[PDB]
This record gives sequence, structure tokens and C-alpha cells, in this order.
Amino acid sequence: RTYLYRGRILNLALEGRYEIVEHKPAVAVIALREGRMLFVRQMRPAVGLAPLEIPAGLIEPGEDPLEAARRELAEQTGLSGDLTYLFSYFVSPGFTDEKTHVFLAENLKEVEIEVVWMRPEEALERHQRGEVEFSATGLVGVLYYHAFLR
Amino acid sequence: RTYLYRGRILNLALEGRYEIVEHKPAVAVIALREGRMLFVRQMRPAVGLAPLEIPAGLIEPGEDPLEAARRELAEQTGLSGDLTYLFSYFVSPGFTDEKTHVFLAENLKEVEIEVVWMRPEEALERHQRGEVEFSATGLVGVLYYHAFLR
Ligand SMILES: [Zn+2]
Ligand SMILES: [Zn+2]
Ligand SMILES: [Zn+2]
Ligand SMILES: [Zn+2]
Repeated sequence: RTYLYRGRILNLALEGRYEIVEHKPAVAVIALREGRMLFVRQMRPAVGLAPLEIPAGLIEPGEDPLEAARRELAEQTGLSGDLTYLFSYFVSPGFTDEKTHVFLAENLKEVEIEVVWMRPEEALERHQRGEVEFSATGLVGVLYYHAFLR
Repeated sequence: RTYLYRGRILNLALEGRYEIVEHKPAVAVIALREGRMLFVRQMRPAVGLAPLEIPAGLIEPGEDPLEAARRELAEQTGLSGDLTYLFSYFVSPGFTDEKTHVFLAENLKEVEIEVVWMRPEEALERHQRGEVEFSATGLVGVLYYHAFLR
């Protein structure tokens, strides 16, 4: 386990033959209101475009997933709500340890990055038409909706 | 766009203030048979455990997504089938450009990593119980099933 780089949000290490990127864990929030899902878009230099995502971010020191979810929702959309933990996933276990904890937000209230309210059916349609790209969080939100929120 | 490391499956670069990991694109295959989804597990040093995933891998030079999907399915499970492109997603656009193309496989045939046939409902239950972890591909497969394959 030798380190080649220690950065701000990631470290690059070598474990034998494997190249490993250590990354802080993240959270993502699925929120539905009047049939529209709360998506967000922002310039992502890593990909050179703005994919359709849902409110998400890195867990700060001292924070547990639930608290980070509350914070990211408020900072990105100015909203607050009743949060329920759904599930988690490793974004790409073949090279990084980034783990994402997904929550559902209900009873949204305005308490205070482009906010994109859109019907999940439309988001999926646009993507199929090649008009927009998805981040893992955006796709998970869309599929979760079709599976359990209709 | 300065490079700090050029590796086998990834390059570490710096674009101004952003740390960027360039990664080859990938494919993932969702396959259902008799109510069971085709999951796979393998030791993943990046996370120190074996999460529940679906057949997936990197696209090789000269390959398009469909061909890579065919290959990964055959090499990991010894199966072949009729493949249909579903959608794609960026695993974590905040730092890497890894993009995953997801396909559906039908009419599986044996033509020739642990193969784990499991009902998606059971996979979800086990995860909720904290008995197993999910990779993004595994979760996407589970949600896709609940949304469109029941
Ligand atoms: Zn943040
Ligand atoms: Zn921070
Ligand atoms: Zn491979
Ligand atoms: Zn290869």
C-alpha cells in the first residue's frame, strides 16, 4: 500500500499490482414533488459536461451520512425535509473506495449548481434521445422512482 | 491539464484546482432468468471486500460497448445472449470520467469471479440487512429489475 499522491478529495495508491484511488464517502438525496424529481446540474471538469445528477456531495469530517445528506440538500437547493436512508453503493469498486449513501427526502420545505425539477420519465426519455447524460446518482434516482414511487 | 501519473487503467491529472482521474469506459450486463438476476462477486482490493455486482468490465481497444458487453458476459459467466442497450452513466463525475454503458441480456445460452444467481428482491433484502454491499452496477441492476422487469 504505497502512496503516489495525497490530494484534497483523493489519494492515489498502489497495492501490489492494483492502482487504487482513495476517496471520501458521499451522499445523494432522492426527492419527489408533484411528480417531478429534484435533479441538479453543474460544470464537471472531469467529464467536460453537465450530467443530470441529484443533490449529492462528500461527507465532511464529524458528519454521519444523514447529516451530510441534510447539508447537501440545503446548500444545493435551499430545501429541508424528512430523510430516510435507502441503500448504499460503491461507485466503481474496481479502482476506488468511494461509497455513496442514498436517502429519500419527503415533506420538503424551503429553509434558505443549477436546480432542475424534472419528471423522471422525461429525464429518462431525454437520456435515451441522447440529449442529456446521467451521473450514477441521477440514474439511481430515476430507477428508484420507477420502481417504488409511482 | 497536467498529468501526475499515467497508469494501466487510470491516469491522474490536475486541471487547475481539480484533481481528475481518467478511466477507460465500462459496460455492465443485466440478465434475468427464472426470477434470478445474474450477479458476480470478486475480491476488490480497492474496497477490501466483495460487493454484489453484475457482469461488467472495461471496453478494450477496438471494441464498441455492445461487443465489450458480449465479451464480459462470456468471460465472466460463460454465457451469451441477445443484448439490448439500456442507458449509460458517469460513475462519479466529480472526479473521474469513467462512463458505464448498461445492457440487458435475454435468451441466455451457455457457450463456454464468483457467479451469483439471486432474486433481486433477496439481494435488496440482504443489503438492507447489511449482509452484503452493492457496486453501482449491482444496485442499478436491482433497481432496473424492480422498475421494468416484474
Ligand atoms: Zn459539498
Ligand atoms: Zn469539503
Ligand atoms: Zn475485462
Ligand atoms: Zn484489458
